[PDB]
Amino acid sequence: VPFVEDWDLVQTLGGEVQLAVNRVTEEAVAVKIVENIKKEICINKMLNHENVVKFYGHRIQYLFLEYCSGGELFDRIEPDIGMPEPDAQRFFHQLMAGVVYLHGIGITHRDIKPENLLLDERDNLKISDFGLATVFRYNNRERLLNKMCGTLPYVAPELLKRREFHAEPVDVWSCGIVLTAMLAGELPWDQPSDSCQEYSDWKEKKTYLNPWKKIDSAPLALLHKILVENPSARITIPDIKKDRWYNKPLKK
Ligand SMILES: COc1cc2c(cc1OCCCN1CCOCC1)Cc1c(-c3ccc(C#N)cc3)n[nH]c1-2
Repeated sequence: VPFVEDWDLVQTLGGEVQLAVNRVTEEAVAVKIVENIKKEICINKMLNHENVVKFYGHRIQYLFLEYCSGGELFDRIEPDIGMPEPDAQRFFHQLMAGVVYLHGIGITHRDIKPENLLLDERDNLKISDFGLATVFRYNNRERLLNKMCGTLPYVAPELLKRREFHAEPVDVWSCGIVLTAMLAGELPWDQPSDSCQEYSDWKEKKTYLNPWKKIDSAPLALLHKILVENPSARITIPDIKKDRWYNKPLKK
């Protein structure tokens, strides 16, 4: 069929990311216009999951990826408010399904945040941007990480304190910060350091302060298990799936 290979760039989505529409079929795709690029394409070619942004191919580098019409999770969070608890729980279930998948194939995202969490037409959460992602398990052998990656309010404390650390508890921590943002509409600290008063207040269990005062006791008990400073004592995803609020039936 002629012209099915022609795509029209209609608007900027956020190098740059552009919404491209097929001339013939009117199918929409997101086009990412860019050592690190080669790894991103290689990691993207491994991915196939319902809660991970689809990769269609590559061809200046033009990465062709899934268009998510619901936009960013970031824009569903009302500043200092958050969102209804049942929406946050459903998005958190979908985030865990995505993270379990990635960890299962030995990939760590390393920059989980609401800007990188996209929503399709049915508001299904999709993990996006594997530009900072790396392989932490190969030939069933785990590789400890040492590189500084991520966004300070979402990074786990071990990344700032230790020379080497396990990949999986780092992504679990960033997921607990995303959960905090969804339920309170605010980030708890600039970074997880003892010099940070908000971080020190949390370790001292001062949950009568913001953002914790806005969060119900059942999701707050989950956050007490995720935002644990020692990554060896931090709750794992199999145990998050057993948490009481995680399995609480909720409706608006
Ligand atoms: C439907 O709207 C959007 C769709 C998408 C994005 C942003 C979108 O929203 C633009 C932000 C507009 N906001 C309005 C209110 O507040 C200011 C910003 C970004 C994006 C992507 C995407 C796919 C893959 C990657 C990678 N790597 C990066 C981005 N796929 N689909 C979309």
